[PDB]
Amino acid sequence: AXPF
Amino acid sequence: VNPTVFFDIAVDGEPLGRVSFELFADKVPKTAENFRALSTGEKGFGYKGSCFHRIIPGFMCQGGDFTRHNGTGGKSIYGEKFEDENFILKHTGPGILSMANAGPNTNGSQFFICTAKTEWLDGKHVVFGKVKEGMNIVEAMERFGSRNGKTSKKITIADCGQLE
Repeated sequence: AXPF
Repeated sequence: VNPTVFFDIAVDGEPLGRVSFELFADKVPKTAENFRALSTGEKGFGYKGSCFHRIIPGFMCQGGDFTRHNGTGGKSIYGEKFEDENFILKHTGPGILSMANAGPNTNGSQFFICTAKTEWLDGKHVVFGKVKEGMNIVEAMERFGSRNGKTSKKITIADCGQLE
């Protein structure tokens, strides 16, 4: 998810 | 035919310049139209006035959360989310425009501009456009980010719309  | 939209960037109020993108409506029509429409503000809401909430030097600049402004909000012109159209286009280098998401089929309004080649994201994030002009403005934006993405200054989309 994210990206972080 | 492929649209070209633009963002006039401003750091804490002062213009930095205009960034324009080409949206590959010929390969990801639903995703491209979502971004085009959010850029013109035709559905009644969009990117104008929004900020880049996550900037990470040598990786990407993320924005599009015009609701929570923290990466928790945003919504598409279809509903809060829409499925991953396709993964035809890959993250080939700087300038690639791609969809940020909370996992598969959770596309909303959040996007990220790549400043590096992020191949580890292929098949997980839908690529739908690329910087046409203004790559230097995006690199300048990196100077206001941090290892984790927290921004140094309020980087906003002063104005936006469609050029072609």
